[PDB]
Amino acid sequence: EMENVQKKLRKLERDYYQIREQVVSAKAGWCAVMRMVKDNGVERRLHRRE
Amino acid sequence: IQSLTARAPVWLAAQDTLNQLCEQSGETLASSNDVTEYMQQLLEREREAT
Amino acid sequence: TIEERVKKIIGEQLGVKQEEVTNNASFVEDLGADSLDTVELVMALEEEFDTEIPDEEAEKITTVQAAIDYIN
Ligand SMILES: *P(=O)(O)OCC(C)(C)[C@@H](O)C(=O)NCCC(=O)NCCS
Repeated sequence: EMENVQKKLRKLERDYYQIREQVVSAKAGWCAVMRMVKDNGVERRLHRRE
Repeated sequence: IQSLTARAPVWLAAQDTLNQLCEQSGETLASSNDVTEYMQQLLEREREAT
Repeated sequence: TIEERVKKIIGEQLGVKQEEVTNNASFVEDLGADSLDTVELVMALEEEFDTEIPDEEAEKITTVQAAIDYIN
């Protein structure tokens, strides 16, 4: 029984690190647009929380 | 959580709007009464300007 | 060297140049990285080193130096 759970965790891991890749790359890219945000044209004019 | 989530958009839009409307004024509002007093001040300023 | 990874990614992640990250500072407030940002940061470090850091250990990395301390 346990061996199947082991394989399940392998599947989970192969999903997980790839989600990590996505997130880290996205944050790396998005840092520049936040830099632009700090051009201070930002306000609720641009940041629209709701 | 679900109740508060449903409530949120209204409240956040309401904030955004009040934030703008208030910074328009030279004041920070905090209460319905506070608003009514601001109304009284506006009425006095109007009946002067006229 | 290997630490250049860390000192890079942190500066990369928090939008601060390599030199900005003094070892004495704290990520939580000194670097302005919030809970979301801190989680993103620790996750980026872990993926970079392809290691594993349980969140409980992650909770101690709040300071700049700790980042390499656990790594090395
Ligand atoms: P904070 O206002 O930055 O919010 C942080 C957060 C609750 C949205 C979340 O991103 C977070 O930092 N959680 C802490 C770690 C955690 O909850 N782990 C759960 C593992 S299942």
